Amino acid sequence: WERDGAPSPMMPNEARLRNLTYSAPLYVDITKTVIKEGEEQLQTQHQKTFIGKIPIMLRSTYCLLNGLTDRDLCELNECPLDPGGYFIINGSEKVLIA
Amino acid sequence: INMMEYLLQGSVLDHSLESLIHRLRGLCDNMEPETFLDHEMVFLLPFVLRARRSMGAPWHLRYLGQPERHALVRNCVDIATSENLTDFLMEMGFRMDHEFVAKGHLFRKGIMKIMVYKIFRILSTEALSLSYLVELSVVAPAGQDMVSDDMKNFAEQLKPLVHLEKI
Amino acid sequence: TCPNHPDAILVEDYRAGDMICPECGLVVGDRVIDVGSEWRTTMSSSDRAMMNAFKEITTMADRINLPRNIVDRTNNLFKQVYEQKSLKGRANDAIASACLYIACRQEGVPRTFKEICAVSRISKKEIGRCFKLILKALETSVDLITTGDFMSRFCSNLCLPKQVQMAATHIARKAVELDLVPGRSPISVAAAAIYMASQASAEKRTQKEIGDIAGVADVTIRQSYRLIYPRAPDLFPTDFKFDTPVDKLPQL
Amino acid sequence: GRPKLGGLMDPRQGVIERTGRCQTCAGNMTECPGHFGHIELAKPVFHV
Amino acid sequence: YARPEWMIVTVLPVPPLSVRPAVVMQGSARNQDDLTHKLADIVKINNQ
Amino acid sequence: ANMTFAEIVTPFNIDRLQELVRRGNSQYPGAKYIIRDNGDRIDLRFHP
Amino acid sequence: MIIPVRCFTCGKIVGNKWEAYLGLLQAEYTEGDALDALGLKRYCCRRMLLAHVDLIEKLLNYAP
Amino acid sequence: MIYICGECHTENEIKSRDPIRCRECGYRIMYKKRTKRLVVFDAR
Amino acid sequence: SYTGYNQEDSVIMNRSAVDRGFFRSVFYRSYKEQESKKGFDQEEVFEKPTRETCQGMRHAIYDKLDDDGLIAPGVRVSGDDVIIGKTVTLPTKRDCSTFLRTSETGIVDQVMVTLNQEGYKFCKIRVRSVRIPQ
Amino acid sequence: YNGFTGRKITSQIFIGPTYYQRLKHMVDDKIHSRARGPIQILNRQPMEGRSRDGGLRFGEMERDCQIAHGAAQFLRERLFEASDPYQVHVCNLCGIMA
Ligand SMILES: [Zn+2]
Ligand SMILES: [Zn+2]
Ligand SMILES: [Zn+2]
Ligand SMILES: [Zn+2]
Ligand SMILES: [Zn+2]
Repeated sequence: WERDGAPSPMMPNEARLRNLTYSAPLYVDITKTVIKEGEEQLQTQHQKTFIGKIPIMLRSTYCLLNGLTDRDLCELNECPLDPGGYFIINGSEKVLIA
Repeated sequence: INMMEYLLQGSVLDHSLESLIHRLRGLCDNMEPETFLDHEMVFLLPFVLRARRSMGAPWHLRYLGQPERHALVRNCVDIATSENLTDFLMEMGFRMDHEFVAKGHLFRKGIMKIMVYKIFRILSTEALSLSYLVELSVVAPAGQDMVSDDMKNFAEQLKPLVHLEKI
Repeated sequence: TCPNHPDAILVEDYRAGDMICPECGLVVGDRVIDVGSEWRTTMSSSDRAMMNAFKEITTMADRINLPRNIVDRTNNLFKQVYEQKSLKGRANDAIASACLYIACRQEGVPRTFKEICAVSRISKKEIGRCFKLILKALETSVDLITTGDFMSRFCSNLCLPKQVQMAATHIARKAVELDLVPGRSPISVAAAAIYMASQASAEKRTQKEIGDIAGVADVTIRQSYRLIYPRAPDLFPTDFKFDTPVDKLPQL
Repeated sequence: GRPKLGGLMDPRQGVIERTGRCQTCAGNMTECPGHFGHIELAKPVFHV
Repeated sequence: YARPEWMIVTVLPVPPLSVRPAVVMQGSARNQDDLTHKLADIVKINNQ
Repeated sequence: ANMTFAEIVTPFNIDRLQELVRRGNSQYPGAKYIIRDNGDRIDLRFHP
Repeated sequence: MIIPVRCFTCGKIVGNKWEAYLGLLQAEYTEGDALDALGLKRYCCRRMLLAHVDLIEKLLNYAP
Repeated sequence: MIYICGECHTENEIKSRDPIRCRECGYRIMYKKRTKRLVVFDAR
Repeated sequence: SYTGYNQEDSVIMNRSAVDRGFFRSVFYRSYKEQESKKGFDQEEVFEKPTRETCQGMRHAIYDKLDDDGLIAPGVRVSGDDVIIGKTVTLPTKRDCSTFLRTSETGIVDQVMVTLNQEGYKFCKIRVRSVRIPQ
Repeated sequence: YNGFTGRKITSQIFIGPTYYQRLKHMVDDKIHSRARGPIQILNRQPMEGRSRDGGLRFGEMERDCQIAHGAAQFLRERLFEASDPYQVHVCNLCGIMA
């Protein structure tokens, strides 16, 4: 999200350069049912309530560089040989050691 | 090379002087002192400058900085200049506020100099003060405490007639 | 403070951390400069309330993904207002929301009062009142909002193309210049311009959609759009690819 | 905004700023070893 | 050299500035040492 | 060049140390500081 | 990244033979036969072409 | 003060007060253009 | 065992080969500097300071920096050189500029300016230094 | 053949192509010296400033080595004169200084 509030896809190279966190918004469907004791219950469903952001491992199924051909990666300034498998937190490539 | 002076002043009554001149002449080494008549000015742009003419020597000007021990010392750079300086400093932009001629006699020493004189105000010479003034101006590059100490001994010799201190 | 040099500026040194007279080289101070720092190479009630306000500000900012710089400006504004204490009678939550709005305005990415209310439990009326009081207390001012301020966010949330966003921005700016919408709120004018551009482009958005994102009633959008509709060809950019011709734009 | 006598940053106790000298021993930051102060306790206090 | 009564704290020594020198951070914001903060605490409590 | 050894000036080495001082810190071998009998330190590069 | 101008060992000009070497490989020459045709007799020179990796070709795929 | 957009490679003048952003691209990563001052390299 | 200079896990290298680029390398070092307007009146701004405007500065020359306080690419930088000129307003403005490693002596490779995750302006400067085997 | 003289080397050398690697450890990044450099605030002891001139730690093992050597003057120099020399005025009657 830019300072003006306009969302835009975040490329991993952009995250690395701008010290951003490669994270994906997370939404939950939440059903709230209120029983007033008046013999009627009101059920309202909030669709896709934002609950936070999850850092995304690069080259995973949920990364922007998923299923992209080597030419597309080159156009995005990403090494096709780069295996991914790490997270970009504040622009720092973090790898989770097993 | 720049030198800062050691000077400190005092005044002497008229009747007193007749004893002082003989006192100073005998005490220090010299022959037949000279009466020095000079016409001094002061120039302000703050950078107070003093240009002195003496009645065929060239116009000698001197600057004294702000004072920096038993002595009064301020950085001084004295430079001899040829004639037609006054108009030169007019084209500089300096302005002359007052000018006074000084009359009297000066006696020397190994390094230090004694000059006894009275300040004359100009309009036409008038005696600003009835008593002369005496100082012990000493010029020495890279001033050190040793030079100032020697003045203390000499001043103590002259203490009885006139007691002088820096101001 | 070179002893032989009255009023001498001593140059700092990084090799030894000392200040040295430049004209003689005398070392005044041995290791006095501390090059390591010089060269960069039980809680009180008031403080607890301030901390709670900061936490609320961070929550509200993250709700709409506001940057940490705006958050910090909001924190500073809240500190100033809270210590000034002219708003001590007002809720800390309302003060925080108004400070967040003022911080957005000062940073040049204003959010509508409705947008701030959507993330704050405080109502729009209370937020506006606290905003006025905060402006008076700070003796400062905020630049008047313009239609172009909200175009980026509104178009991005509506997922409109960049060309459509440019067309909407140009339409709103030209309408304001021509004075076709006197007194109308900038948000309403921007919503009407966005509706015009969307209807003239392939990506068509309903009045309800635009009102939902912009915080403006479809009726208000209708009024503004009706005011700008007669001169739509004049308002539209010259090099705009009209999927729907300007003549055939919806009339309402 | 200036050192005050009887305060924690007492100028007597030593040098405050690097380009300064304390009033007690007239020594700069490097030369001055620092001088102790004292606090009178209205009630005697145990030593841990 | 050591009297038992001296073990009780009646006058509290105050370390010189050199022991607990004031630090500068974020410009000219003088960051007083932990010793300075504690000495402020004892000073306030003693005055009270 | 960074490291230095303080040699005491003697008539035996007066000329050699004078030459080293003249060379100064700029060109190795040279000197970095001169300490007078007063104990004061003079920076050669600052004062050429 | 790019073929060295000179053989590191003996200094023979080797920077003008990369394109010809690739052309021979396309023309179905074995690597040794292509090196012999190019005239690289010393194994020090043959190593230059045999072990070279032309990363510049892929580096050019990124827009300037 | 000329800056090159990191996406579209467009030069644009930018002052010390205005925000750093491409004039037409909208891209927020900028690269300073190479200095006019000429640097000498020994071909060693 | 040619001359004994390769003894005890040591190596003798061909100077001519090294001259011909043998095992020659680049060392890229990236410096990141952010300007933060955090504080009541404590703001940081990228700009080339002046020896008199700021509360205090250094003998290091600031001529390398540009009007924006950033060193342009292609400029040789050695020790005691300012690559980023920052000023933090005093609660004058104190000099908050950043220097390089004294040993390091390279050329400014790439200077980029952007907004970090916090929205504050910051610059990343990549300095390139050529390491010939020695 | 010997390069200096051109004479055949009596033993026949084993020479051939081998794959070598240049490690990141360069002497340029490791060389550092300290000679009358900056010191910290409280300890008045050496600390690296604007360079790699933080000095070297004269540890307990080095202290014991110099003790075994018997170089008392050098040990005193290293621990006192080189690190943080200092002098204080102390009263003879009462040991506490003033
Ligand atoms: Zn000096
Ligand atoms: Zn003291
Ligand atoms: Zn070869
Ligand atoms: Zn662009
Ligand atoms: Zn005693």
